[PDB]
Amino acid sequence: HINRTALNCNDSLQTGFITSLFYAKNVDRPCDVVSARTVCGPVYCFTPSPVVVGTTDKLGIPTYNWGENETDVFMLESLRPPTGGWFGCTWMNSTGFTKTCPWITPRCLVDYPYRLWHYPCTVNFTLHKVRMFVGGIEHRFDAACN
Amino acid sequence: ELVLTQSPLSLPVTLGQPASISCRSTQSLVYSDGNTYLNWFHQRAGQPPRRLIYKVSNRDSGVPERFSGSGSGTDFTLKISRVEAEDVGIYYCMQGAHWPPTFGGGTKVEIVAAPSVFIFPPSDEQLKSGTASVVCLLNNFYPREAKVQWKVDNALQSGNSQESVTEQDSKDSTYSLSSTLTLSKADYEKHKYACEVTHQGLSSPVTKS
Amino acid sequence: LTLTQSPGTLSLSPGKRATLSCRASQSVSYLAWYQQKPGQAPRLLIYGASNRATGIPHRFSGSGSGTDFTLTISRLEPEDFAVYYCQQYGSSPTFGQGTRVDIKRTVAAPSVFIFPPSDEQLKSGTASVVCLLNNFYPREAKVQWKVDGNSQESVTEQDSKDSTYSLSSTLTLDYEKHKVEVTHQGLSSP
Amino acid sequence: VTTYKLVINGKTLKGETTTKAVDAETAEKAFKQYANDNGVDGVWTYDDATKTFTVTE
Amino acid sequence: LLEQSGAELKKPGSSVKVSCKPSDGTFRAYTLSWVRQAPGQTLEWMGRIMPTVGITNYAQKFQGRVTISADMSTATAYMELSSLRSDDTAIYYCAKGPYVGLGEGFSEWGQGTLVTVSSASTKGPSVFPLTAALGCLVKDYFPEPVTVSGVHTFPAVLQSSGLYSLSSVVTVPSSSLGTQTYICNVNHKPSNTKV
Amino acid sequence: LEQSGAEVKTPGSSVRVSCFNSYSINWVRQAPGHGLEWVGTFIPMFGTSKYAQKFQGRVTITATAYMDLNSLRSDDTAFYYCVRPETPRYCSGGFCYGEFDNWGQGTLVTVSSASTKGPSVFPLAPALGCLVKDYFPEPVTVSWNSGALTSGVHTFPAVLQSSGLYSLSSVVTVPSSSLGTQTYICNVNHKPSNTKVDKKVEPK
Ligand SMILES: *[C@@H]1O[C@H](CO)[C@@H](O[C@@H]2O[C@H](CO)[C@@H](O)[C@H](O)[C@H]2NC(C)=O)[C@H](O)[C@H]1NC(C)=O
Ligand SMILES: *[C@@H]1O[C@H](CO)[C@@H](O)[C@H](O)[C@H]1NC(C)=O
Ligand SMILES: *[C@@H]1O[C@H](CO)[C@@H](O)[C@H](O)[C@H]1NC(C)=O
Repeated sequence: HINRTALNCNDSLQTGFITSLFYAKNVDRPCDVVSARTVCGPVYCFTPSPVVVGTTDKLGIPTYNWGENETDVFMLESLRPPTGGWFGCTWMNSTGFTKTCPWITPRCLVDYPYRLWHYPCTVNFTLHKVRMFVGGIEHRFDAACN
Repeated sequence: ELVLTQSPLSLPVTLGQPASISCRSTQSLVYSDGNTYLNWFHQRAGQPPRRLIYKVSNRDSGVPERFSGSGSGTDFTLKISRVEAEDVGIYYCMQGAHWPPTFGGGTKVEIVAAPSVFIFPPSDEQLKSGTASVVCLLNNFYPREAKVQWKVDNALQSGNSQESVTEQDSKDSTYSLSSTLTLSKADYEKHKYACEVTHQGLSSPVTKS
Repeated sequence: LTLTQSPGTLSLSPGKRATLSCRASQSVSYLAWYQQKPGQAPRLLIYGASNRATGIPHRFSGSGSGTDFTLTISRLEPEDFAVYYCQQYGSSPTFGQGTRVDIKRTVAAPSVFIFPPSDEQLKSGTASVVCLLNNFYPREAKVQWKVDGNSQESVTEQDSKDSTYSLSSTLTLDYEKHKVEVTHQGLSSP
Repeated sequence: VTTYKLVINGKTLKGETTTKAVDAETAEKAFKQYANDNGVDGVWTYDDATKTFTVTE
Repeated sequence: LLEQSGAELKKPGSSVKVSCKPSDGTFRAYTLSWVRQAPGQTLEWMGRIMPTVGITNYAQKFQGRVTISADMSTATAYMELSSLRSDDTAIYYCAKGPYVGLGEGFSEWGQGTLVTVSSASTKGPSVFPLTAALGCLVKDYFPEPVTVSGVHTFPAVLQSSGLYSLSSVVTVPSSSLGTQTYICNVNHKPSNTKV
Repeated sequence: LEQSGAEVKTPGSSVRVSCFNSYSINWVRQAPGHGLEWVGTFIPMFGTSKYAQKFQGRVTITATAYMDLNSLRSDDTAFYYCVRPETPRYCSGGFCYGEFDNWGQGTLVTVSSASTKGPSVFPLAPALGCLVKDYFPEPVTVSWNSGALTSGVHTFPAVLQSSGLYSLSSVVTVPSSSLGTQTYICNVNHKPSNTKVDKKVEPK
């Protein structure tokens, strides 16, 4: 399962951001198909619930090579829900920058295991249980607000 | 509040006459990024449905050009120009611009012939058991209006004569009917059988024995 | 892939500058430098050829790229006399040989002190003849002792009292009779 | 098994050593082998109290 | 194109699992929806699953008693329908929707799986045989369906004892009556008897 | 770091040695009198493990840390340090590679066929000395005249002979006139065999 995680990180800037991929160290555009050659770490999409999206090929068959080969990409295409898959996705590109294609309210943010990694300036955020109705169906997930 | 209504519910058109099916909604299907998500489907008898239109005006591959879609917002229309004997069954309209995806009520589309009457005696394997059943058959006839009469020793019979009609065949636009008379073993031996058949294409009641 | 460190032994007095070289047999910048005091575990000094590890004194500095890399110490301190290794972690982890740094001292000629086996040893069926080098400097010494593939060496560390070495070459053993050469800098004649 | 001691009273080599074996007869060959490899060929006694041998040249 | 599980008879209260296997043997970028059709009712959409990511979206009607699972390396999606009742007797289809979402419909459809909920016991079919024409009749079977192979297959008809019965004939020329031989191939999945 | 103590084993057997932020478990060995050899590397977060070529099919790194070495050889006799680095420099599927930061205290492994054996002491007749030979295993403490004489004492590091038995030399520099005036007795002590020897050296 975890073999579908893109691992192409490169700490050229000597910042040490790959540490957050392992442990919670003190940190202190339309959705299209992206190549796994640039992605570093898990790719999360928010439906609004947080979901990980693994590496696939150009057709959609699952690949388990950690995003090594140039053929491995990420299937990031969805309409706006309920009919669509997700509203957007976030991930870290291989040199340590956060990319987007989680913000419910300008004050809150959908919490997920790597929320502090993608958004470092969200540490001093209390947690709130949020019920959200997207087309009649409810979603009980945790959000990180002020 | 969102309800899909198809009209007309039954559309009879003779072979070669343009037809139109309307599927009106109560809410606008324009969605967020445009592209009104209205899709038309066609389900034959014994086969699952298959999509012919996936966005009102867009035609699916493997579908004859004789199909077209029109309308915007609430009103919608699936118009056929050259109706063939292939276009038979029920037509649906599904929506995917509002959760959950719902389908339309359905529109059954249907389009002179003479029947060839047959009759089969019950087998000895059935007479050896508890009861027996004689079968009357009309093969390939149009229209569906038909009448059968079971005469055991020239006397009419009822209460045990059940019939069955097949789907309008997409090959030649014909029907088929099978009658069945179930009687006990003793009630079958007490007589020495003919099913009377009437039709429009015929000139007189044809009967086999 | 193989790393080549030069020079082997580096004689330097406290306060002087040390410069090491890590020659790579192929292109790499992913190189690390480690020191290992005798008896202790290695300590990381420099990662990425340039960046200095946390808590490492400013004297330890490194540079280089490609095949040639250089470790430089500004001013040597008494706690800096140890063996130094360079390691490549860019592909398959491979280390270099030793680059020993010792306390410099005026040269001292070694001593012969040839030792024959004893009678208690001949009863066991084996024979061992020993050659003892005593209080010499520098460390560089190769033995072709002669006086007669099956020998070994053993050298002590630099003494804290006089900063001199000592070597003891022993031969395993084929014996004739009862009676009857070093290569060192200290003495002109071998 | 028992812990057998050994006392060496040679003219040049002196000391002690122990070993582990089943009996004093099986542990006797290991002592004669040890004393002979060091060059001590002497007279052997046996103390049955502390299970200890003694060799004197 | 997509395979599907066979027909089943489940007593009220139990659960039923229906498999759906794409012909490729592997999963691709598409949503695999589940649609059912009650007898004499319009198509009803139950749930959606993306086998690549594992997202499930159930309808509010079936929320709490339906479970659409997936099993990769096997390329077979399942549908756990618990707390069965009388109105759940229907044909169940698995449909392939686009990966981007729904709205654009379903490109491919499964063959269909007729699940029958009843408290009566399963009874196998009793078979009796019958230009010109040759017929082959099926009688006293429960539950539906029965597959028989210009050929005409007749729809079943309910009897008084609760059993079903259907017929199937075919018109053949009278020149090869004694030369050729005809055997009707009939299988009843709930009884699992090929005659 | 914290590691296991030194253990002596036989060829062909198996050893399991034991071993704060950390992203990988790196094992590095050092043969006595040699450079540094890199054994395998394991990552618990991902479950992957990359091993060396010569240690390909006989080493495993389970998850505290452990290192299993099967089918031992006489070459595996070395110190075994485990490294748990802190920050990784780059990942390239499915490993993350970086420098070696936090090293262990050390675990010495000795692989020999011979069992425990007492040392043989031979004199070095004149400087003089005592030759401690054919003993197993480490260590051995050599002292001269009950620790009286310490000036000029040279105790060379223990050498491992081809016969799996260690050998050690202990010499000392003394005046040439004290041959017939002073006594020299080298105290030898080998606790792995409860051996406490006092051998006297005599000139010629
Ligand atoms: C990761 O993202 C950063 C920022 O989006 C990329 O840096 C940009 O690279 C492009 C093309 O080289 C430049 O035009 C921009 O000016 C760069 N932006 C900044 C802020 O430096 C970086 O290249 C990405 N990493 C990879 C491997 O593609
Ligand atoms: C990381 O980037 C630097 C410069 O951007 C490059 O020299 C280095 O080779 C890269 N690392 C890898 C593993 O490609
Ligand atoms: C969060 O709190 C830390 C102190 O723990 C502070 O340094 C930092 O500035 C705070 N973040 C923001 C965005 O103010």
